[PDB]
Amino acid sequence: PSMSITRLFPALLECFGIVLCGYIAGRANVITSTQAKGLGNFVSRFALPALLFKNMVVLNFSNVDWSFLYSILIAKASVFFIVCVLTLLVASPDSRFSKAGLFPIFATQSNDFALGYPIVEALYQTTYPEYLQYIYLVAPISLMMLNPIGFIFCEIQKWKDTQNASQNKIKIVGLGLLRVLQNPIVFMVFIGIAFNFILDRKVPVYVENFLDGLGNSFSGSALFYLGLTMVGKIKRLKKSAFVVLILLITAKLLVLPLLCREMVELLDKGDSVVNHTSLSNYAFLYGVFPVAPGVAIFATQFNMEVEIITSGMVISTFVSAPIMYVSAWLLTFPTMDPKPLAYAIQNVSFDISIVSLISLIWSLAILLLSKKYKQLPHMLTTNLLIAQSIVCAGMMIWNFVKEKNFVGQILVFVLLYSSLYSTYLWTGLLAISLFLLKKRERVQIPVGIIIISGWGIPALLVGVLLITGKHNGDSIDSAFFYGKEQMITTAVTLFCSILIAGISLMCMNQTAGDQQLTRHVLLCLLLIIGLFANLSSCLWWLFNQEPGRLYVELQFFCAVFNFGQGFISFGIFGLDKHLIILPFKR
Ligand SMILES: CCCCCCCCCCCCCCCCCC(=O)O[C@H](COC(=O)CCCCCCCCCCCCCCC)COP(=O)(O)OCCN
Ligand SMILES: CC(C)CCC[C@@H](C)[C@H]1CC[C@H]2[C@@H]3CC=C4C[C@@H](O)CC[C@]4(C)[C@H]3CC[C@]12C
Ligand SMILES: CC(C)CCC[C@@H](C)[C@H]1CC[C@H]2[C@@H]3CC=C4C[C@@H](O)CC[C@]4(C)[C@H]3CC[C@]12C
Ligand SMILES: CC(C)CCC[C@@H](C)[C@H]1CC[C@H]2[C@@H]3CC=C4C[C@@H](O)CC[C@]4(C)[C@H]3CC[C@]12C
Ligand SMILES: CC(C)CCC[C@@H](C)[C@H]1CC[C@H]2[C@@H]3CC=C4C[C@@H](O)CC[C@]4(C)[C@H]3CC[C@]12C
Ligand SMILES: CC(C)CCC[C@@H](C)[C@H]1CC[C@H]2[C@@H]3CC=C4C[C@@H](O)CC[C@]4(C)[C@H]3CC[C@]12C
Ligand code: NA
Repeated sequence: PSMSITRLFPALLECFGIVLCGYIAGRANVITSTQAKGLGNFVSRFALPALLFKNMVVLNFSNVDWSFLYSILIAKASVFFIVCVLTLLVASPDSRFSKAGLFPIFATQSNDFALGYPIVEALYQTTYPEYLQYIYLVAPISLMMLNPIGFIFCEIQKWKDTQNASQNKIKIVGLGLLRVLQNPIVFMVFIGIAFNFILDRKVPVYVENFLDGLGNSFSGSALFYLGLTMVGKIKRLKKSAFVVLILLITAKLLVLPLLCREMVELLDKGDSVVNHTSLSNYAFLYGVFPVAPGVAIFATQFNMEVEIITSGMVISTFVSAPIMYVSAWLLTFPTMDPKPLAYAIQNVSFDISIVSLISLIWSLAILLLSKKYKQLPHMLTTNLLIAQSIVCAGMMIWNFVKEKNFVGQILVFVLLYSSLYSTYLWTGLLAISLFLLKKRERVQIPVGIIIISGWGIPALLVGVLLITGKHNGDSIDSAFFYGKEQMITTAVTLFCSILIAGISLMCMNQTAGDQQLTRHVLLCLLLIIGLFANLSSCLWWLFNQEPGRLYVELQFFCAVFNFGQGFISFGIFGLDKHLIILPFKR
């Protein structure tokens, strides 16, 4: 495999578990403000400098592959230059240099030590341990090369408020470099190389043990402090600020990873094709790291646009987790034999379901604690969320009995795909429900027969599939548990669902309690996109049975939607707890 992709998911939970635990502790006021700074300064003053000093003093510069460095640095520099120039050309002159300083830093600075290292470590503990030393020397070098340019830009903006015709050019440059030296990670690296020759790579045993204690305490503490500070940082920004965050996070998580792997392609000679492929994959994964929390600190120190910088830092942190997981799996696929590749899709489907079900259980708790499920549309959403819960629960059961006794397989397959067809069908039925409510008529909106049709019809389709279908116990994938008839049944279920959902949403436009039409319509539109992917996948297979082309990436994303849709309904209904039940639960 050369990546150890199976250990990625446990690492991501452990890393974002501490962040979530910190956020929960901060929200519940378990940790006071005075303890927050006590933990905050310890990480920045003791845990981090000890970690940085420990690695660089024993680092062997003789065996360092500097080719990977220049590829990452130029990729970072290219993103820095692109963002800086673009934000200079079309930003308002009053706050043009402040944006030109922090925004390129935002799109290039990454959380390599606190969060990047555990994912990099878990993937490359054994296959490529030399990849671990890169992250400790890529990050500080990047900070001393690009941040001075960004820091100088903020000094220009600061001195503009001071007026005085923007003089003291040497002072503006001087303060820019000075702030970089004052950064703990910059000078403690310089001390690391300093002691790398003075003390030599060998270090006293008692010193080494002391540095291990503080060093191993950084990642856990920094991640906990990360989520601790997230409390009350996301504000309802304007549309212009909302669009900018889309572009800035895209530059960090999409443009930067693509540039990092393309520069490695031509910088790195790659005598071994296998080693070249691993380096290119690692370069892609390094680019998709969240914005470092230290960028938000720079905004507060400079008193510039903290709100957009802090919100982007927090959002990019959570957004990167799906991107890190999905991208790392898709990079492995071109080097998978079709049979182990089948296990790869099942492995992704399994662990997406377990995180999705937790979101669905919370979403059901929010929706059923109140009397929302009494209401006409939210009753329809409740049925859809129950269907999604069984689909996620069915995949967990299916994973353990996919290669076991026949009687066990047939019960789980009925359980899994009767609910899966319901989620396809509930998308259309929910869209019909929105049409009736939007039409605003005296009609009684017969939810009684809707619920029967929502669950009964998928049961009939499964029953028809069983009496007319060919069993495959060898089939690892549940989509091919039956023959082409299952794809015909799946395509028919998807096909009819799209029209009834598509037409109903269209009729709402022609037509134009506490029912959220905008939230429900958004949910239906997002679900339909997943129906397009699944319908395309089924039609592609029927015309061409042979896989291997972009089908394999299409199959991966289809499996992501079928069991990840719960996350799509928790983003909408799970998150917005507000006070609809907060007094109720209190
Ligand atoms: C203010 C709103 C903030 C917007 C947030 C999003 C902004 C930028 C979006 C995402 C960054 C770009 C990367 C994701 C797009 C998909 C491409 C990608 O890199 O991920 C792929 C799919 O990964 C995913 O599953 C991504 C989806 C998961 C996260 C969703 C992204 C956007 C979510 C929006 C969040 C909104 C925040 C609300 C703010 C109030 C897999 O990568 P690959 O290119 O196939 O790798 C192999 C190439 N050799
Ligand atoms: C997404 C999957 C993995 C799990 C989702 C569950 C999350 C979103 C749930 C479960 C625990 C919840 C938290 C429990 C405790 C508190 C403290 C309270 O004073 C404010 C709400 C807050 C902060 C809740 C917010 C929502 C929460 C974080
Ligand atoms: C590479 C792609 C994906 C994105 C690149 C990022 C660049 C182009 C983005 C990210 C930050 C953005 C800037 C952020 C805020 C402002 C101020 C506003 O008054 C006008 C637009 C302006 C000036 C934006 C222009 C576009 C911008 C510079
Ligand atoms: C696809 C899976 C297996 C890989 C991603 C790992 C997990 C840890 C990811 C997937 C989606 C992520 C969630 C995305 C958004 C939020 C909202 C935020 O306010 C609380 C954390 C939370 C809930 C994230 C927690 C981490 C998360 C649950
Ligand atoms: C698991 C496979 C076999 C199919 C699922 C079984 C079906 C028949 C079950 C599971 C989900 C169930 C529904 C879940 C939610 C509701 C809404 C509630 O206000 C009345 C009961 C009702 C309408 C349930 C009726 C029975 C039901 C439709
Ligand atoms: C191959 C499968 C998906 C066949 C599709 C059957 C579904 C989409 C159809 C068949 C019968 C239809 C129902 C028949 C009549 C009504 C009454 C109307 O006032 C509300 C919608 C409702 C309740 C329809 C909803 C959609 C429905 C359930
Ligand atoms: Na940078």
